[PDB]
Amino acid sequence: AIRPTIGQQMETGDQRFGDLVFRQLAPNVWQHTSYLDVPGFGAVASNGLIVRDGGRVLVVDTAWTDDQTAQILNWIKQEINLPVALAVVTHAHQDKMGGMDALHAAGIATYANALSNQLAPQEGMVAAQHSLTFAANGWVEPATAPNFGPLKVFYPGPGHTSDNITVGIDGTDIAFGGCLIKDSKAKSLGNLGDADTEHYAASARAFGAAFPKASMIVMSHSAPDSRAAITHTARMADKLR
Ligand SMILES: CC1(C)S[C@H]([C@H](NC(=O)[C@H](N)c2ccccc2)C(=O)O)N[C@H]1C(=O)O
Repeated sequence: AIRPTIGQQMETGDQRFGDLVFRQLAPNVWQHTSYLDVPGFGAVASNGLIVRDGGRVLVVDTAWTDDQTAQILNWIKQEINLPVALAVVTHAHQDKMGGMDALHAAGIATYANALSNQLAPQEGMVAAQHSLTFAANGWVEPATAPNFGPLKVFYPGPGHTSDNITVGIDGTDIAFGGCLIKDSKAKSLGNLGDADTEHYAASARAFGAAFPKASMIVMSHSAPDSRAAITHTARMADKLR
């Protein structure tokens, strides 16, 4: 088993595949988990999603690296055997966009916040091939997110980064907060180096209001949690201002 220094541990319901871990969350949704080995510190887990939508699959976030992201595509090929139509990546940091080149080599259409694509070169990332844009209330402009099936993309405002986006899975009670949301038992909001400490609390709450009936909150570095992940994150963020 993989025992990361940071990130959730393995429990019943987890499938080890190569260097990665997969967990079924719903009949059509799986969480992918990949691990960055930090020398002298140990492994840091990062989570994303895989969603089946009829005869195709949709991905949220890459793994940390190209090779790990290729392993995600191999797991999808083995376990689902349907083509990946597109991937949405949730901001320009390594845990979310480190594996773009693997997606592109596979011919998968990639989407990110226009701002994430603009920041990518400055963050040592490769931009997605398509840019999402957002309304004044945070909802994605639908013309920029064609054929997204159940993925409902919401920009909650600046928080963990200025470009962080979130994704609800329509037809389920699952919503994905990425690195913006930490779990209900977290001590810290994680890396605040690129964070907006003034607006973080409002952005966390806006995510909760965007998906008000999501009962399972998925996030980058903990196991899926209740809505208390959202409220606890917001309460921690209240202390930043
Ligand atoms: C788990 C993290 C504390 S690190 C990760 C991200 N950092 C990276 O992807 C870095 N490339 C990195 C550097 C050193 C060690 C691990 C990751 C960030 O800055 O938000 N997301 C952070 C977070 O979600 O709070």
